Amino acid sequence: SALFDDIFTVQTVDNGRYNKVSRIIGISTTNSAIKLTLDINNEMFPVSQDDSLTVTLANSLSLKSWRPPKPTDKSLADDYDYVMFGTVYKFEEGDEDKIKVYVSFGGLLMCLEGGYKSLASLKQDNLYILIRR
Amino acid sequence: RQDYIAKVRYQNDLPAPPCPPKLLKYEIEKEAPQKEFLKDS
Amino acid sequence: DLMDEKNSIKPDVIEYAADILGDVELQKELNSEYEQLVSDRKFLREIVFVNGDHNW
Amino acid sequence: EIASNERVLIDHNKVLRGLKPKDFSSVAKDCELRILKEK
Amino acid sequence: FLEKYVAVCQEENYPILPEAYLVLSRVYENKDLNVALDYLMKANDILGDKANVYVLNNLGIYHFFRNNVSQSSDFFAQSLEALNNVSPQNKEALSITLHYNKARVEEVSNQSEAEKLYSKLMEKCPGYTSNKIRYIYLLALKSNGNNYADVQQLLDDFPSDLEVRSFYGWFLKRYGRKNGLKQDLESQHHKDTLINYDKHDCYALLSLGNIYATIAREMKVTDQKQNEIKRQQYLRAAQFYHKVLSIDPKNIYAAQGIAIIFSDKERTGLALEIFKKVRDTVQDLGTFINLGHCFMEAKQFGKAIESYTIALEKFSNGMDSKLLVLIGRAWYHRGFYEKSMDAYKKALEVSEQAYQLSKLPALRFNIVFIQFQIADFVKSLPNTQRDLTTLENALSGLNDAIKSLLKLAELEQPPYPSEDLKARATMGSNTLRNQLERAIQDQQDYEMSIQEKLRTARRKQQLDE
Repeated sequence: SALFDDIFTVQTVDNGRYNKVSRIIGISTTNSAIKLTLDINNEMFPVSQDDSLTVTLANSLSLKSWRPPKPTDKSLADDYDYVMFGTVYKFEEGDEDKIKVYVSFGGLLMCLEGGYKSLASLKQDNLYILIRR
Repeated sequence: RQDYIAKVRYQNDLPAPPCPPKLLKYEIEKEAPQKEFLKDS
Repeated sequence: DLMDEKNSIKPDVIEYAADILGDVELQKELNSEYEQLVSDRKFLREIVFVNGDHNW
Repeated sequence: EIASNERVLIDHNKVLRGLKPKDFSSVAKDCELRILKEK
Repeated sequence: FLEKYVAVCQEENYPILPEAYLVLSRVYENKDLNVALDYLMKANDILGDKANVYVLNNLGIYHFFRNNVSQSSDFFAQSLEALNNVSPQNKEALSITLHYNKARVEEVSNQSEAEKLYSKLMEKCPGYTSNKIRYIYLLALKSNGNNYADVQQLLDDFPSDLEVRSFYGWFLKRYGRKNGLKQDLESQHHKDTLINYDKHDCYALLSLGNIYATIAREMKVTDQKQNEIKRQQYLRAAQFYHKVLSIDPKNIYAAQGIAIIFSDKERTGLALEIFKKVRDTVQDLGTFINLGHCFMEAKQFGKAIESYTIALEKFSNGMDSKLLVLIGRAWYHRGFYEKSMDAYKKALEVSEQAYQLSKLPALRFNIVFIQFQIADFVKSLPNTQRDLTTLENALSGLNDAIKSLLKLAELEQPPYPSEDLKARATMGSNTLRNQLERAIQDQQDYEMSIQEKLRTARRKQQLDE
């Protein structure tokens, strides 16, 4: 169901040019050398420095035209506070164990650095990212 | 079945009681001091 | 280079990497290709575009 | 007097909540529908 | 209303009453410890020299819950200093409370001073229960549960105390087999606690559920009736957990027991979801071990390896043999299902490290099994997918595995019957050993052909030049 799961601590939050978009940088608590650079919407999921975020990546929300979700149906997103959907536009099979995955959620960019074993399954066309706090 | 030897035992053991330090109630947490303070002129 | 192993095509990109090393006719073909490329480089660099501009 | 003045920050049932509580009401509902109501 | 009063006073430049701050901190105790601590700090700043013993004690407890050991210790020291100004009537009670808090801080820092202050307070006030509970608990930790008489006496002293009963039940669960007590004795104790004292106590309900689950798991399955009785015991445990959840839906241990029952019932998805939620909630060794077990049951061997590695590094610190055994099993599963030799190599190295840490017959058999599987897989591999070095290593491992199989067969109580060990060693030596040599010869021929081609090509190239 879920293709990746970890817990990140936010090191830096950069607002910069924009008002509704923040860059956050996090490193996994259980495993260093895993980095997460991400764009988020401030007004919907505001974050602060040194926060703890549960990040999950899935290829489907199950347990083509989009429709407003009926209140009766249940999906994987019911357990999280912030769900985005994007396309993977780069899978850098880099050095011995340095793998970078670039994902764009409609212009909001994410880069995930990590070892090959953790990010092997992330070679998909589209990914959901599910953030809980 | 002569294969790898491994034992599986789920760990759900309850921890010992913590007995943490107890908070001390304020003077205004008692009814009589509350009455004295509120009835001030 | 089909004789030196570490200067050859990577084995994970081609199915037939086993029966490539040590072949001499295929090396002749590759050498002809590389000589053609070197001739093209010389012709472009010494005659046509002397200043090295490569965006045309 | 000690018992009257004593106050405990967290309750016996709430000790598992601490500074960060989480809800398993959906888990309880699934358990009821799939263990107590299991066929 | 208190925030409005604070704002109005700030706008009017009037002295804000610290009592409003204390009330706000008391309210936020159950909502936000940070805001309560901030309001208490503001009240203390307003008071200045008017700081009281309760304010300092609550600040110290806040910093202790915040793990601010230095600040908590400083606040406790200030509280003890201010104790000299306490009215004589409440002086004894507040001194006992402050000494108990200082003993708790010592127990965090150094258990010896904690035990000393515990004895001091017990002589000062023998009637207090938490002091005696903590002192006996520290003694049991030091004595490895050799003071069962003290625990029984404490239980007799306060049969109605929920804390005393819970501590006694925890000690029973820890050392019942050591003390040889009745298996159901703790069950009867918790049943009496629930019926006659409090039927809404989650501690006794969880203990009873664990006991019932253990009884059901140990029960032999022979037919439908015995499986139904096991399911009924699991249903009793699940009803205990459901009552606990009705009391409090935020109980991690009830969900963990539910997941364990599902694992016994092969409901792997629900157990996996529960364990993931638990890990998101709390992080202990047991949660990681259960996650690894579920991943092994869910055939996600890589995630199981990661979970076991994190469990080993965070808590066990690479010392427990069982986690190494689990890592080796997961690596072997990965190598078998994915036909990966490096997984076999890592499993072999992990098993070797665990054996060198323990040197037990079980790990000897594990090493032998790993080496036999390695030899079989290497023989099954084609020439193009292997090399001479792997063949030689597999052959050496096969020889050592046969020798260790004979050694195990010569033991008193080997993990497997000695006849099976000898039969497996004979089967490996008779056929697999010769097939390994045939594979070695074929690999050598293949390398020789490669070198012949490589040496023949260059001569013809030089002739052409």
